[PDB]
Amino acid sequence: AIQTRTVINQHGVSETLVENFLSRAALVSKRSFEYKKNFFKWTINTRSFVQLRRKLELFTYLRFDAEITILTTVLPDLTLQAMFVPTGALTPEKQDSFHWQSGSNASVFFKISDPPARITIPFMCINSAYSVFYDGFAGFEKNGLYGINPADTIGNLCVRIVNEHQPVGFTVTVRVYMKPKHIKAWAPRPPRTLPYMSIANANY
Amino acid sequence: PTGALTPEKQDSFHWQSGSNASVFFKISDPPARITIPFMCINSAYSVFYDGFAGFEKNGLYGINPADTIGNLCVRIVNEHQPVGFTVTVRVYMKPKHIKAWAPRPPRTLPYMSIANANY
Amino acid sequence: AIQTRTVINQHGVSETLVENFLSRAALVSKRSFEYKKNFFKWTINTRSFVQLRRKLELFTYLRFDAEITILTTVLPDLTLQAMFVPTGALTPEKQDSFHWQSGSNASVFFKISDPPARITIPFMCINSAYSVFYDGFAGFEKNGLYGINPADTIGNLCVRIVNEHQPVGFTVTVRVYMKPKHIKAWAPRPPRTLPYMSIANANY
Amino acid sequence: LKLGNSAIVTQEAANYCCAYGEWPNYLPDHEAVAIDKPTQPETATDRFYTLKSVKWETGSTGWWWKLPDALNNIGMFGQNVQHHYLYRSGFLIHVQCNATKFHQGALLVVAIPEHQRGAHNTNTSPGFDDIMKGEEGGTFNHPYVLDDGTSLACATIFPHQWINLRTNNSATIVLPWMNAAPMDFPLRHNQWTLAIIPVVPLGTRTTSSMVPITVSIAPMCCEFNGLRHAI
Amino acid sequence: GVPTYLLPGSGQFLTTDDHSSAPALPCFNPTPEMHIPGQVRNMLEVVQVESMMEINNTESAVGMERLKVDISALTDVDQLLFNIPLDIQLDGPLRNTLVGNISRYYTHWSGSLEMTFMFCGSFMATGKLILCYTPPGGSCPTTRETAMLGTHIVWDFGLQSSVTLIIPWISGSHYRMFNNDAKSTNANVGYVTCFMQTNLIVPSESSDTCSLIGFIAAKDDFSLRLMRDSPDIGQLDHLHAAEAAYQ
Amino acid sequence: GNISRYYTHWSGSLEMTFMFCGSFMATGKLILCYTPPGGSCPTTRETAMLGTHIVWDFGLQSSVTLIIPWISGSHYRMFNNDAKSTNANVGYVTCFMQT
Amino acid sequence: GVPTYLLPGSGQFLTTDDHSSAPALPCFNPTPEMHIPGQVRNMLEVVQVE
Amino acid sequence: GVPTYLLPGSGQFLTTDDHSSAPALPCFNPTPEMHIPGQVRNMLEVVQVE
Repeated sequence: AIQTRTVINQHGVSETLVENFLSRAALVSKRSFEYKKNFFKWTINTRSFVQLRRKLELFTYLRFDAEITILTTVLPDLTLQAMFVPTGALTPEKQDSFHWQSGSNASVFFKISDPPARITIPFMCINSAYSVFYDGFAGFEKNGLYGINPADTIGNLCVRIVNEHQPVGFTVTVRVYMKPKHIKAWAPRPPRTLPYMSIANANY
Repeated sequence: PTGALTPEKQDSFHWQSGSNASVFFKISDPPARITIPFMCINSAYSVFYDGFAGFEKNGLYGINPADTIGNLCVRIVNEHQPVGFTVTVRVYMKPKHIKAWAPRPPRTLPYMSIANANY
Repeated sequence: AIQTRTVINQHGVSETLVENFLSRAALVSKRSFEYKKNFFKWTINTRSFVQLRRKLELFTYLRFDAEITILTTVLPDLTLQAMFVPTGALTPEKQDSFHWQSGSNASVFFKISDPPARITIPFMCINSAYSVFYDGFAGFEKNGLYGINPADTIGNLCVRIVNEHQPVGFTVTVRVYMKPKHIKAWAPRPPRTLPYMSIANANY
Repeated sequence: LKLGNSAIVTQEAANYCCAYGEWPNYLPDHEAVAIDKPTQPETATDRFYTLKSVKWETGSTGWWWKLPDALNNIGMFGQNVQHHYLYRSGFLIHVQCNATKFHQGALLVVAIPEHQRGAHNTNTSPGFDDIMKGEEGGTFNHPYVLDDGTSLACATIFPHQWINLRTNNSATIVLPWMNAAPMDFPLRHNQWTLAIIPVVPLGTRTTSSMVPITVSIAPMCCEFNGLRHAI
Repeated sequence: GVPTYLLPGSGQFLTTDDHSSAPALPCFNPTPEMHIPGQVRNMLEVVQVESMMEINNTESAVGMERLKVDISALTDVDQLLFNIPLDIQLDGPLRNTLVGNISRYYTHWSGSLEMTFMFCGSFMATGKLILCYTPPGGSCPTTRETAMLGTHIVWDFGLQSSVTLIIPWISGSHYRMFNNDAKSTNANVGYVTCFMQTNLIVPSESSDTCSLIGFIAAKDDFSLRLMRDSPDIGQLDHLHAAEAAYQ
Repeated sequence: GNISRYYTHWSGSLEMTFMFCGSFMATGKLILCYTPPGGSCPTTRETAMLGTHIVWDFGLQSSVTLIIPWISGSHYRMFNNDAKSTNANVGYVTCFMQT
Repeated sequence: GVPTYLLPGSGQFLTTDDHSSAPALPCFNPTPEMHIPGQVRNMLEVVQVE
Repeated sequence: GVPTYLLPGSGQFLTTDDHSSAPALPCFNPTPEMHIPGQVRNMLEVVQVE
């Protein structure tokens, strides 16, 4: 209930640049699973949290890179794998599937006593920029999901316990972080104020 | 910092907010270290404030609204485990790039509170 | 069932070079064993996985290096050894054999809390290039194994638990990775489409 | 505007306000895709395809169109949508109404790129017939929120002009090629979304003043894929 | 070998750090750029573009009735029309503007503004109005006479339907100063009022009702600092298809 | 068709070639008609001539060269499940009996 | 890669050390200085006053 | 001694990385090359053949 003021002298302009307007590396997914479906698969869609969804939808087209950092909390020497799978190749469905043994996709291997892993993914959209809002139809026949671009796909990561079935049981918690770099945006758009109702489209 | 809200429960959605700074570190590691720049909205911190924060008469005499910095929150990241434990936390603060003004004589009579000067 | 297109502008030629066509470091062997035959011996043959066998047999002669990385998942302070044994010297057959004490062959020593070990092996073929397909006979008398070159050998690694017999028992899982470098190939050959039936020869 | 076959005459010149800064520019220095010898007809498209006249009553709430959609049916550009699948074109929009000096009201011509629509109070995506209207165009059900949850109060970030019935009765907006890919498909993608929104409704002594509003569209510099080849 | 040792702060993970990384797919060439029109490089290239506010501030104004106010030739003698508190973070005539949605992300703001009005009456209609500014010290004016003693302008209808007003300076912060989770409201700054100089003159043909629309646009001295999150949406609502990727 | 299986995105121009192996006394004319990726395949001889068509006989040359202008392609994993989105139909290379 | 090894005294934490650190809020510009009168630079400028 | 600290992503093992290594048999000279005819350097020198 106290109303005060302060005179403010400023000269900074480069604080509001778009490159460090989006370099904050917020969290994008938090899910735990067990092992005694014994893994974790997650599409790399971006509109999962409303703190990041509204902040991203100010623009029309943009172009950046991933900088994915997986943080793991959960024991004798747990080794984990995060096999990236892009489009064109198939996704694993069981823990000992032969898609794990495939070399044609990228993979990491890391412990728990180590600091958590870090990779980055370049711009893999087949257009020149990501399409945030898609004003058309993916397909020719009438029932097409209005607002899904086939160029909007990125891939999906899969997290798996490497070790043998041990006589102890445990539960692994996985968090993902994503830091955009080298930002170039176009055509600014007004924000959405009415609350979201789904993740597939804009309804209210 | 100021402007954003503080968490009140361990699984609050203020923890999931990205708009504030955060660190993540283990116990086998050496302990963490950050530094915070000068965030006072004046040109210098006001140690002794000879006025009132507010217009109506009951204002806490000697609290500058520019004197705020923020507050840190320390949280166990892990799941509820079938063991229980107790965590001890210590903080250290090292001032750098010092510029002072207008020296004042020290206080010899002992303090009685933390909010003001009484004896 | 959705049929879409995208115009594609490209200028990259150096993506399809042979040096980074084969630099992907796929997995080549996965075997676990126990300790309470108490070790692991493996010849360094290359045609063990069909993801790598068909990918390798496009050519006639090639020349590269190994870059062997052994990844170990399995405890008080386990120390492991990977004694390389080339041709000319004899292979160990028991855990406490005196071929382990021989210094004339290369060896490593490493823990489990460490990051996993890494070595590389130069070109040890006594010809100028490896012979993928051998159109002849190793030997003079009639029963020779048609398609085994005596220059095709490399060696074999042996993995052994260093520690004493402890009152606990355990099981060690060993994985191998191989990354070819400095690639020079010759005389390209059409791929095989009909499925393999054995590892010693080409049958269908 | 004596352009090609037609000429919309007797208009206030106003301003050829470019959208951001640009021109259709004929797309040079691209040889890594669409090497099919683009035909690029120019003098066979510039006609000023006019639309159906609409009626703006007191309780009216606006209209909207899609630019690659509404021209699929009419003219030489309507034929060239079929037996072709790649194109690139810039547009010209001429919006003009008419009234007496005794009416009063305000309109707002605005053009949005990649304007994804939505439905009210459901969880089902809109159907194929809820988008592909064609020439006649559709109607806003909730104009204050633009049927996507975005506020109309911030909608002046797009290129726009203010038709004010006290001052003027015309507007002209030039749109360049706004797309991620250089060339695109007509039957499943619409880049721009032309829409008009009444802000202040009309008023007179009688009722049912029509105020007929006419929109004319003309492609500036179009091109297509290849159709004729040696071998 | 070189001799090394570790600092306190090894092995940690900041959220605002900046270091190089390892590429997941090396020797992968992205598609090159293109001259896409309408490029932005600085967030201040949005609030400099004009946008409308909500003049009709009273209750029961649902929908697009907040964007306009009506004066009557029936009865409008000397009464007040509207007033604008210059508080961005508070609800009112400036809540859901263009600058009222970017500045929610930040904490401290300072700069000058520019308001614009556009009258949309008939061509035969006349009438004079008055716009009076208020310094941030005192209170809002009540009558027509007491409002003239501030910075006031006299604007009619027959010559120009447009007018330009310059706001000299604003400021603002949030001031978390207590011990508890409290919200210290910022101080009241300025008033932008409008009174009726003369009653409306219409001919016998047209309608006897006119309209007003107020615009707003920030200048090139408007600066921002200390980006935070915005409470504009809410925590969460019920999502229909909450999980797609996981399953 | 065996190298491009290893990759995902392809773009370029091609070249088809035919080689007729009849007797030295044998004659006869044929026709090769190209189809743009928009429409459908031709059915009769007359409707195929309206595209890019060539007329090739036997007695003069037993060889012929045809240039494909452009192809493209991808795989388009866009759903939520393990689905295979088929690429769109592009082109037809037909051959009818002139004589 | 370069070859490295550790000293005795790694991972410790002195109280009078001096090394660089990580900024918690990078790209945050503080308010600039001002000529505030009565600046002191050395503690011996107090005991010289009577 | 020089002052050092670690990044997130230490001790990991990528599958597409590129760093130097330790030779298992140093001071071992391989057999030299030879002008073997029919050398290929780019995979596009196959699909150009009919």
